[PDB]
Amino acid sequence: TRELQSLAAAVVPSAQTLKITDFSFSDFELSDLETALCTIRMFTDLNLVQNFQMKHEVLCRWILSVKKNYRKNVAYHNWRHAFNTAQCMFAALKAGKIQNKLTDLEILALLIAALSHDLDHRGVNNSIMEHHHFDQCLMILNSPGNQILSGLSIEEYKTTLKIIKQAILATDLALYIKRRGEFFELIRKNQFNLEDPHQKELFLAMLMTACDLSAITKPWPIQQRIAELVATEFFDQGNKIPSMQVGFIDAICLQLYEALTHVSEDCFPLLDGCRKNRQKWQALAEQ
Ligand SMILES: COc1ccc2c3c(c(Cc4ccc(Cl)cc4)[nH]c13)CCNC2=O
Ligand SMILES: [Mg+2]
Ligand SMILES: [Zn+2]
Repeated sequence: TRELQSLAAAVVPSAQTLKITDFSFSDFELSDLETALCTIRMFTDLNLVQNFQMKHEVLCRWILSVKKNYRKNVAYHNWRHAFNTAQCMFAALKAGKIQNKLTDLEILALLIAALSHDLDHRGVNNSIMEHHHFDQCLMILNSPGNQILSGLSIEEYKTTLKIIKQAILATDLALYIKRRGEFFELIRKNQFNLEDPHQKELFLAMLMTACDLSAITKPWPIQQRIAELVATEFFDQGNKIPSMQVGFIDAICLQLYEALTHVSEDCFPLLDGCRKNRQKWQALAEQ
């Protein structure tokens, strides 16, 4: 309540002053309260606040519920990873100019899903998990005081909930590797068409995974610090890394950021940043 009062009172600096439109954004210098402000600006500047009549103290309270239900004790899968996933969704919608290709309910759902998609993760060494993450998400969404979708009609609410759930489930990398063949497939034959409801849902999944993974695209000093959190979580349950990093980039990351660059050439900095990191890791791998 002490934290909610400060949060609700504060003025929310512009998207420019917060730097949330940059693919190279980083959160290391922000306090919990500042990521909260960044989050309101994301909602506000996607015009989700007015278009769905969100009340300020509810949105505020909803963000703090989401943040609280990530575990500070987990070195990487925590609020900051979720906050960063949402910042990249924001950036890809704005700077990557993907906003225009989607509808309001899709965008509302993507942002809620990005922020919620790992709720209550306890660490890799501790599609079962994603169903739990969605469960948390919905629970918080229904808590009185946090109900940021209350201004949506029942039909809007039902559509938005379905997309949210699909988007969070899509962050299972096993689901991503199962489905990306089809996605890459349609891009290489210039058959890709967002107006097909199946390809729309497919793209939304792939965009969720690209945001989820996007620490791998950051500028080298930021990305290397994220890598330390990953190594901490995976090893310490709390020489070999450069080749793992190259193996992960090749097996999981590069094609996705390549495909996404075809759907919108303004997402190229994610591909660019991924590429720079691969070469820098490769260099280290050769000792
Ligand atoms: C900047 O790098 C990374 C940024 C983000 C992620 C990841 C992963 C990896 C692979 C890995 C795992 C353990 C170790 Cl020890 C090394 C390498 N690297 C990542 C999987 C975890 N999901 C991620 O969001
Ligand atoms: Mg996850
Ligand atoms: Zn995640």
